[PDB]
Amino acid sequence: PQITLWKRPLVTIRIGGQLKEALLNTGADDTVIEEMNLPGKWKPKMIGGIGGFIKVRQYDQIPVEIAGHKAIGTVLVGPTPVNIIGRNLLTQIGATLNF
Amino acid sequence: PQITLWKRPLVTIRIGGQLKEALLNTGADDTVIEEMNLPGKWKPKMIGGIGGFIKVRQYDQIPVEIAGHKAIGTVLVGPTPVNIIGRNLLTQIGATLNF
Ligand SMILES: CC[C@H](C)[C@@H]1NC(=O)[C@@H](NC(=O)[C@@H]2Cc3ccc(cc3)OCCCCC(=O)N[C@@H](C(C)C)C(=O)N2)Cc2ccc(cc2)OCCCNC1=O
Repeated sequence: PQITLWKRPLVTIRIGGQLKEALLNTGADDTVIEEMNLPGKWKPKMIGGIGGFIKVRQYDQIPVEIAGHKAIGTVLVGPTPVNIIGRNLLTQIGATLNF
Repeated sequence: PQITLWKRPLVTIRIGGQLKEALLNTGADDTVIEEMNLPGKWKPKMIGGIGGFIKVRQYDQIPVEIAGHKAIGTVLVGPTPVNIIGRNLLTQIGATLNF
């Protein structure tokens, strides 16, 4: 599909058995999802945004379906006002920027 | 052009007559450029993201050429980690997400 940018490019994703709304984010190296009691082993990580760094839990090889497209990779969990799908998963669904 | 996402989608822009590298960020409502001098009057504003808020200088109706495409809109100037082209200007150059 094609998504314009008049508004935030929010789409439905499925992770850990739950459906959530997430932002297709070309400005994010990583995928960060709002605090979720996700099971599995994790490693601590710090990621930086416009205002500074925040602590997140890094989970590997997590299946994540994006608008019906299956992906699997690293998902970071932490306090974020919006669920973010980063380039690590956007590449998996063959997403591009076009103009 | 069609840009894949294995790497950060950085492109060269010209703003205020100067060249800079900036990130095409579909996850940003606004455009934020590193501290620099820009013609005209600016208004103090605050913008947020991961890590919290930062103080910026809001300049309106600023011409920005993004990899050959023209845009004229709001540019926030402040201590951002990287130069960011947000949806306000991405829409102007006709950029869309495709997958
Ligand atoms: C998940 C973030 C990701 C790890 C990070 N990218 C951003 O934070 C990028 N910003 C974003 O992804 C956020 C996403 C977001 C969207 C809506 C949000 C919060 C966060 O709701 C509240 C704020 C709404 C206003 C907004 O759109 N803020 C933008 C900002 C650039 C204007 C923002 O921070 N977008 C910008 C950036 C910052 C630092 C960068 C590279 C790029 O280099 C540091 C190392 C790599 N970091 C990243 O890739």
